[PDB]
Amino acid sequence: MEAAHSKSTEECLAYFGVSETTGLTPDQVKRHLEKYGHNELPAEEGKSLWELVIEQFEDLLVRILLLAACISFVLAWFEEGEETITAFVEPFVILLILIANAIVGVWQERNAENAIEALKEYEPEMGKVYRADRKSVQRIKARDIVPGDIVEVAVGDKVPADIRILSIKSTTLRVDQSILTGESVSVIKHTEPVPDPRAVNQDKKNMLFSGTNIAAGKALGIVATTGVSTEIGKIRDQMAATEQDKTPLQQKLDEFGEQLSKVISLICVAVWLINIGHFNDPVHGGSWIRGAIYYFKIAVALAVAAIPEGLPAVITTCLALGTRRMAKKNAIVRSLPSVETLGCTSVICSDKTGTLTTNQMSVCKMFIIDKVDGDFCSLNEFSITGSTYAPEGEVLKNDKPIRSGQFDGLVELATICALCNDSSLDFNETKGVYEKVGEATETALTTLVEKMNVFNTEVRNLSKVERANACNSVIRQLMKKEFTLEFSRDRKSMSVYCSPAKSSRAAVGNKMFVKGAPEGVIDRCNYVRVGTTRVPMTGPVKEKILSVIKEWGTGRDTLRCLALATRDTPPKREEMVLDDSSRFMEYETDLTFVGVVGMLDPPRKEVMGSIQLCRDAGIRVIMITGDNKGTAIAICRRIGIFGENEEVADRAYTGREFDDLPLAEQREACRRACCFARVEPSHKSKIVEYLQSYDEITAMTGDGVNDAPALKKAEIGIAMGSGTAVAKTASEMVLADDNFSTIVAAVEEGRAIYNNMKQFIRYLISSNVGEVVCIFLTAALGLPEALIPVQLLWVNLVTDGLPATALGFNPPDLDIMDRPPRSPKEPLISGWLFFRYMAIGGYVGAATVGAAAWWFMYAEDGPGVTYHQLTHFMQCTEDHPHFEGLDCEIFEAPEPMTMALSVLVTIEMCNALNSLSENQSLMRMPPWVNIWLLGSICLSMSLHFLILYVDPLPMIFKLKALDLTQWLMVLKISLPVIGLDEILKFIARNYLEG
Ligand SMILES: CCCCCCCC/C=C/CCCCCCCC(=O)OC[C@H](COP(=O)(O)OCC[N+](C)(C)C)OC(=O)CCCCCCC/C=C/CCCCCCCC
Ligand SMILES: Nc1ncnc2c1ncn2[C@@H]1O[C@H](COP(=O)(O)OP(=O)(O)CP(=O)(O)O)[C@@H](O)[C@H]1O
Ligand SMILES: [Ca+2]
Ligand SMILES: [Ca+2]
Ligand SMILES: [Ca+2]
Ligand SMILES: [K+]
Repeated sequence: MEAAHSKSTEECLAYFGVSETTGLTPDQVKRHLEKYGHNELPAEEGKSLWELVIEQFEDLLVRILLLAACISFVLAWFEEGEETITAFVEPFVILLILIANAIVGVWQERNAENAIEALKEYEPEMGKVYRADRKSVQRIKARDIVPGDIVEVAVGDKVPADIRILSIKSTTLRVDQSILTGESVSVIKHTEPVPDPRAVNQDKKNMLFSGTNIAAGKALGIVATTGVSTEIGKIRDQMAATEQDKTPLQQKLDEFGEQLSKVISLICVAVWLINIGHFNDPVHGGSWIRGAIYYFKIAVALAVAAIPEGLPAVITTCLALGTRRMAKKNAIVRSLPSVETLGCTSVICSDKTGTLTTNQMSVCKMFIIDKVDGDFCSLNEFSITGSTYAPEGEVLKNDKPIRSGQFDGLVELATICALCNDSSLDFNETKGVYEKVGEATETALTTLVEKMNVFNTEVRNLSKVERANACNSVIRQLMKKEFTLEFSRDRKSMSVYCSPAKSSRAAVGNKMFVKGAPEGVIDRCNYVRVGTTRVPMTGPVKEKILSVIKEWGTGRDTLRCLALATRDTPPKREEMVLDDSSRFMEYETDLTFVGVVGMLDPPRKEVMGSIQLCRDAGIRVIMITGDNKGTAIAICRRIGIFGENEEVADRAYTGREFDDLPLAEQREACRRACCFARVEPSHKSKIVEYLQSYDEITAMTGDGVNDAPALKKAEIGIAMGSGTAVAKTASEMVLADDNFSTIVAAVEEGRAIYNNMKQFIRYLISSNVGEVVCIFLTAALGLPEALIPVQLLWVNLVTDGLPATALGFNPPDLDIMDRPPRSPKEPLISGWLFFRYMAIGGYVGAATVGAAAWWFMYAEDGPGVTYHQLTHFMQCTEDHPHFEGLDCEIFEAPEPMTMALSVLVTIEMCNALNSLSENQSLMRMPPWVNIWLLGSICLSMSLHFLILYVDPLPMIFKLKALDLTQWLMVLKISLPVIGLDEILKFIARNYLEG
C-alpha cells in the first residue's frame, strides 16, 4: 500500500523501488505477496442467509392462506361438538402445503446459485504487467498483482487494482467510473498530481480504480493498492443499492393473481350468502351463530382451495431452474429476466468479428507493387503459412519460400506492421501456446513481422519466450515512436509519428505509418510505393489495388483486409492539434500506398447450425459489422444467412448507403436487410432502435467495445466470454463458453418456461372450477351438504400442492421450436383457453356431485335406493312426505362424502395427466415425460389412502370407502375427463384456422 495518491510520478516509482521500464523483480513480487496478500476480495455473500431465502412467504396468495391458518386456529380455540381433533388439524393442513412448496423453492434457488458461483472460477481474470523476468509485457493472473507492479491497460480492459497513472500512450484516456463514482459518462484522466490527500474520488483525476472499465485510450501505471484496501473494496460489503425486480412475466402473473383473488372473494361471499336459510337448520342445534360460524368456515376452506397458492413458488422454481440450466450450458445469467425475454425474441442482431468468427486472426496473403507503367500495374503477391499466433511460418512467392528482406516493399510493410501497433505477443509456458496481448487484428500483424524477419535477425538460439517479440524489437529500435494517433472509427484508421533513433544512423526525416480499412486509406493516398521509389497515384493503379481486395474478400477464404501506407512528408510536430479527434483524419492525408495484408478469420462451427434453428423458430438474424461490405456478404453466404447464389442487392447496406436513405426507407431497410457493413457504434444502436419501433423483441450479440451501445438498448444483450469487459458490463447474459449455440437453447428455455406456466394455470383453474361448481350445484339443486371445512382443506393439499408444483418440470412441448415467436402483446389467457377451463371444470364439478348421488340411488350396497328423491333435509327430521317408509338419518351418512371427495381428488390427478402439453395428446407425449409429476400423483393418492385405512384417521375425516365397486365407480367416472380434454386437445390441434 502507498497511503497517498497525491505523490508525483517519481515518488511513486521510488516509494516501491521499481523501474518504469522493467517492473518488479521476481524477488520483490515474492516478498510483496507474503506481505500485502493477493489481489482478492472475499466472495461478497452466498445470498442464502438460510433465512432470507426461506422467507418467501411474501406473495399475496401465500399470506392469504397464512390468515386462514390463524382464524382456523382461533376457531379451534372455541370447541364445538368435540371438533378439537378436527379443528386443530384445519390450520396444519393449510400450513403444510405452504411448507411443501417453500422447501422446493428454496431448494432450486440455492441450487441455482451454486451453479452461478461455480462458473465464476471458470476463466480467471488476468492483467497486463511488466516484470523483470521477461523483456516484453506479460500476462499474469489478476489476483497475483501486488502494489509496486507496473500495470498496462487499454480499451475494453477492466482495471485490476487501484493504479497511479504513470504515462498515457494515447492522445486521450477516458474511463468508465459509473460503478464507483456514479459518473454515468466517461471522464478524462491525466498524470499531473492533485495535492489534497482527502479529495474525493471524482477529484482524483489521475488514477484507475479496480472494477472500472477503460472506455478509450491506452495508459501505463503503477499499482497503488490491491485487495480489500482497494477503493472499490471499501464498498464491497458496506455500501450498495442492490437491484432486484420482477420480470415482465412475473409481473404479469401478479396482476393475474390479485384480480383472481378478488373474484374468489366474491364467490366465497356468494357461497356464505346463498346458505343463509341453512343457518337455523338443526345440524348445529339451529343456533343462528353456531350455524353462521360453520358456513363462515367453508368459505375460508373454499378460498384456500380455489386460490392457486403454489403460483409464487412455481415461478421462482422455473426461473431458478432456467438459470441453473444455462449455467450448465456455460452461460452466466447476469439479469434474471433475460432467460424469459430471450424466449419471445424475434430478431437477433449479431456482431461479425469475434462474435460469429473465432477471432483467430492470422495473415495469409499480402501484396506490394511490382511495376507501374502507364495503365499497367504489376503486383508482387505473397502467401504466408501459419494459422496461429506462433512466429512459425514461411513467406512464399510463386509457391516457394523467399527471404522477405529481398523485396524493399516488404521491409516498409513489416516496419508499418511493427510500429503502428499497440498489441504485442506473450508466450504461455503452461499452455505452451502464444497468446494475443491486445487486439487480435494487431497481434495478427505482430506474428507476421516475426515470420517475415526482414532484417535477418538471429532468432534460432532464442527461447520460446524471447522469440515472440524478436523481429519486432529490432524494428522498434530503428525509429522511435514519438506519439500515437489512436484508433477513432470515424476514419477507420490508426497512425503513429516516428523519428529516426540516433539521428545519425538515419537522417531520412520524420515519417507517419498509417494502417486502416482499405477503402478509406486508399482514398487518402496520392502516391504509390514502387520498390524504393514513389509514383503518383492514378486511376488504373487504384482500380487494380481495389479489385484484388474485392477478390480476396469475396473468395472461398473470405479474407479480412487492411491497407498499409506511409506519409513521406509529415507536418512538423508543433503544427499538429492533438486535441480534436475529428482532425486526425486530415493529418492522415497525402499518403503513399505500401501494401495490403489479407487476414484469415474462420467462422465458428456452431453458427451455421444455430441459424438453421432460428429460421425454423421464426427468428431473423442480422449481421452487423464495421468490416468490408464485400467480406460481410461473403461471410453471410458461408454461415447461411444468404444463399450460395442468392441475389442480395436490396438486403445489404453500408454505413453511408444507410445514411443516404430517408428515415422512412431506413426503417424499411432494417426490416428486410440481413447484413450491415462499414457501420459505426452509432449505426449499431440505431439499427436496434429501428427494430424496436416495429415492436420487435430485439437481441444483440457482441464482444468488443465496438457495440456496447447496441447491447444496452437491445431487449437482451449477450456478450462473448473472450470479449472486452466494456461489453460484459452492458450485457444481460455472458457466454463464457464462446458457444453461439447456447443462445438457441436459451430461446428454447425461454419458450418452455412460458409454456409451463400456461399448464400450471390450466390445471389449477380448470380443476378448482369443479371445486366451486361442486359447492354451488348441491345448494342450488337442494341436495345435502357433500363436503366439509376440513374436507376442502384435504382436497387443497393433495390436488393443489406438489402435483401442481411438479408441472414446472414438464419437458419442452414438441413443436415449441417450430412455432413462430410469442408476441408480448398476447393475453395471458385467450378467449378459447377460458372455454376449456370451463369444459373441464364443468365435468369435474358434475362428476363429484353425481358420485354422492349415485350412492344414494344405485348403490344397492349397505344403504339402498332413493330413485327419484327431492331429498328434503327434513324427511328424516320429521315425516312430511307422508312416507310409510321414512329411512331415518340415512342422509348425512359418511360414505357419500367419502365417495364424492375421492372423485374430486382422482379426477384432478387425471386432469394433471393432461397438463403435460397444451394441445399434444397423450399419444405423442405419454404421462412418463414428467417423472416428478407421476411421483407427486402417487404421493397424493397414497397419502389419501392413509386417511381411509389406518384406523384412527377416518374418524378425523369421515369413514372408509368400500372395497371393489366403489373405487371402480370413482375411477370409471373420473377417467372420462382425460378423454374429454383429449378431444379438446384434438379439436384445437386441427382447428387453428381463423
Ligand atoms: C406407496 C404408494 C406411492 C406413495 C407416493 C409417495 C411419494 C413419496 C416420494 C415422493 C418423491 C417425489 C417428490 C416430487 C417433489 C415435487 C416437486 C419436484 O418435482 O421437485 C423435483 C426436483 C428435481 O431436482 P432437479 O430439478 O435438480 O433435477 C433436474 C433433473 N432433470 C433436469 C433431468 C429434470 O427436486 C426438488 O425440487 C428438491 C427435492 C426436495 C423434495 C421436496 C418435496 C418433499 C416434501 C416434503 C414435505 C411434505 C410433508 C409430508 C406431510 C406428511 C406428514 C409427515
Ligand atoms: N487496431 C486497428 N487499427 C487500425 N485499423 C483497424 C483496427 N482495427 C480495425 N481496423 C480497421 O478499421 C475499420 C474500423 O474498425 P471497426 O469498428 O470496423 O472494427 P471491426 O468491425 O473490424 C470488428 P467487428 O466486426 O466485431 O465490428 C475496420 O474495418 C478495420 O479494417
Ligand atoms: Ca388451492
Ligand atoms: Ca467484435
Ligand atoms: Ca384442487
Ligand atoms: K434494456
